[PDB]
Amino acid sequence: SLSTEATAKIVSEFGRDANDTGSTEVQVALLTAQINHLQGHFAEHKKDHHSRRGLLRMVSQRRKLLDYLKRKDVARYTRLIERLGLRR
Amino acid sequence: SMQDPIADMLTRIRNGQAANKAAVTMPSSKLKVAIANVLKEEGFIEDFKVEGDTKPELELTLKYFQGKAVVESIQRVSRPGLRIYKRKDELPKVMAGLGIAVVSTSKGVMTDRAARQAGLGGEIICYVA
Amino acid sequence: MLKAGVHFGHQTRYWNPKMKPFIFGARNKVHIINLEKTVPMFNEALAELNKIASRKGKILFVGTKRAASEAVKDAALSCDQFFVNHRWLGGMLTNWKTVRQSIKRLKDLETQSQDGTFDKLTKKEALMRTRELEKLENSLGGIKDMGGLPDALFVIDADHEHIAIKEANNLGIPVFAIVDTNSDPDGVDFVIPGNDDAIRAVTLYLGAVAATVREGRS
RNA sequence: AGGAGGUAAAAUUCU
RNA sequence: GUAAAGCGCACGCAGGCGGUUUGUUAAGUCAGAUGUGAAAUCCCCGGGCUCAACCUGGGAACUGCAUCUGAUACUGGCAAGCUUGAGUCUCGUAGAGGGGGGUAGAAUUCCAGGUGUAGCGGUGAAAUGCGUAGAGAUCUGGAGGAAUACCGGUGGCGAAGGCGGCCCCCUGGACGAAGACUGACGCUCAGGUGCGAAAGCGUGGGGAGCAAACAGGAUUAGAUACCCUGGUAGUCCACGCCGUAAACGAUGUCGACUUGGAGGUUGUGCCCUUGAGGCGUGGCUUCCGGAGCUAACGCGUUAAGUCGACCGCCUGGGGAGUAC
Ligand SMILES: [Mg+2]
Ligand SMILES: [Mg+2]
Ligand SMILES: [Mg+2]
Ligand SMILES: [Mg+2]
Ligand SMILES: [Mg+2]
Ligand SMILES: [Mg+2]
Ligand SMILES: [Mg+2]
Ligand SMILES: [Mg+2]
Ligand SMILES: [Mg+2]
Ligand SMILES: [Mg+2]
Ligand SMILES: [Mg+2]
Ligand SMILES: [Mg+2]
Ligand SMILES: [Mg+2]
Ligand SMILES: [Mg+2]
Ligand SMILES: [Mg+2]
Ligand SMILES: [Mg+2]
Ligand SMILES: [Mg+2]
Ligand SMILES: [Mg+2]
Ligand SMILES: [Mg+2]
Ligand SMILES: [Mg+2]
Repeated sequence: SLSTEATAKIVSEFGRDANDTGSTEVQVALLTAQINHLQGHFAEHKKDHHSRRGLLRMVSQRRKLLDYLKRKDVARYTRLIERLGLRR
Repeated sequence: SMQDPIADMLTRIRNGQAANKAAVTMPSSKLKVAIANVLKEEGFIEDFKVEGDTKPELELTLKYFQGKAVVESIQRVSRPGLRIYKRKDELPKVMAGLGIAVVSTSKGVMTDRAARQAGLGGEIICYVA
Repeated sequence: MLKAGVHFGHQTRYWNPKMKPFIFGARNKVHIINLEKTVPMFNEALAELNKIASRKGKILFVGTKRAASEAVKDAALSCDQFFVNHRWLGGMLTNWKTVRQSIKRLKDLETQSQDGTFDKLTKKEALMRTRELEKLENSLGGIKDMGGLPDALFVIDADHEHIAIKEANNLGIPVFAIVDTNSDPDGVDFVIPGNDDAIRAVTLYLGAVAATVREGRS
């Protein structure tokens, strides 16, 4: 689950202060950040089915809570995906 | 789950009173209180406390007799996946009169005994006997 | 209000969970009991067996298990009633319609341990005849000469008298027993916690209920 | 007083 | 659960369902009012053909629809919140969780020799087979493949299938503790996606053991078997198929609620390390068992007890999980 140090960086700008660790902005950011790095892990290995199963949770959850906010505070999303990368 | 809390309420007290408990702690909602009040107003319990806070906690006491519970039946009728509403003329007589049927209405909650002598209807919530 | 000294509550991790409301025990694991629950369960139990001992009532001492066996064989022979001491015969009450007719085979050959023929015939009839007398007298002083429907009996250990308590409950007869920390109360309308097991402790209840009943109404 | 290892081979059918 | 019936497993769209407080609307819900709901028919009370069937007067009934006006508890919509369901951060815990590469040690087989001599092997008993080029036995040395004794255990881990020597790299999940942030972000899930023992298929590589097929020895009435000497596919690796098992606990997932006893195992908070503690509190887990449930067997806080959300499935044996 990446480094205990890491994510320290990403709570800023996304969050209003450090240890504001629960804004939906950050977890999404935490998830993507892992996922992205973590796609390297499945390049090599790749027949590591089990590890993948955990991945999709990250992806499922990410997407599930990326949909939550779509209902609350409009364009509190259109100010973060492009800020990050993903709307495919 | 926390999906049908009134039914969770009626369960608490059902295998509550079957288990011969003294009373039962419970989360509170502005509804649960209003149904408790009718179990008070009809003596299926002795009385209920809110034991509140910002995280309310309505407790409420037993009520036994000889050796048994006074609630010889307490089931949930209308419910989340199957809502039930009756008209005024057509509403239920639990044990054909003895024992009640608690029923919401444009005027608060209220009982079936009461439901008619008033003259209206609504969501029949549980049958109590 | 101790009255009874070295006594407390005995027996260990067996305990009927539905015997929580009367027991403030723990202690090395042998959980002791609320004693000001037992003595008001006397002053109600030891009490209301004179409302009946005045009604010309007929009790029945019940105590078996090789431990203070014939401790119950005592004033019991007097205490406006009698006892029963070695193994509970399946339904002496319950099936009084018979076994009642084995008092007969006793008191017949009892008044015959001394009266009429008590030696005349062979001395091989010698022991085998008294062997009958020997085998049931330590099994039914139980009746000797009785009279009624023995209403309310008194059992030492509640569930060791497994049978007795149930048989009584099927017949409507009262109850009156003690429960240490493992026997099922449930079927004893007059429940007196304490302890079933101790030669000392048992003779206290025995001595205390032997009193109070003896004063029927003179 | 525990464990261990070795002791029966094949042999159908009944309006 | 065993009678027919829980998808082998999980992830998730639609949909169903949803914590808790204020307002707000009046959709659902409830009350009234008006309209209408043809007549005949059924029903109630009458009338009339000699009675009856039948005809007939009047009523009730037509369980309903629409509109206007209200009521606003419950459901829904809109609004704003709340933190307890839920997730995020922090330091750690144990684990055969998964993937990659590495290496050890014991044995079987084989290759080369040394010594050594007529037997070895195998079975119920045999024989096939192996041995006079020397077997079996033994010693030394060297190949190669597969599997990890002891730990190991009603032990752990995984969603299920399933995972056991040792070593580092990558990675998943579970759980504990304090506090911090989030503020219902949920549960379930037809469709859809993916995972899925063994045998099996493709391409090649690999091949010590084992072993379908096949062969020879027995056995037997027969012996296409069970037993013995051999033995190929395969069992091993790589990459792509296949998608089924008594894939089982024959018991769908989530949450809440109800006496107990022995444990097993892994955390952690407090108190003379004052023990290999004293006192608690979490998660998982094995046996016994109350109430209750059950057709009975049995289940029994890890329910098959008490409830509620949502899904899947059964409707007599066959025909048949067959045909199209
Ligand atoms: Mg035969
Ligand atoms: Mg034949
Ligand atoms: Mg079946
Ligand atoms: Mg299943
Ligand atoms: Mg609701
Ligand atoms: Mg007429
Ligand atoms: Mg009409
Ligand atoms: Mg509302
Ligand atoms: Mg060698
Ligand atoms: Mg080697
Ligand atoms: Mg880890
Ligand atoms: Mg696959
Ligand atoms: Mg295979
Ligand atoms: Mg192949
Ligand atoms: Mg199938
Ligand atoms: Mg299995
Ligand atoms: Mg059991
Ligand atoms: Mg338990
Ligand atoms: Mg269940
Ligand atoms: Mg087919």
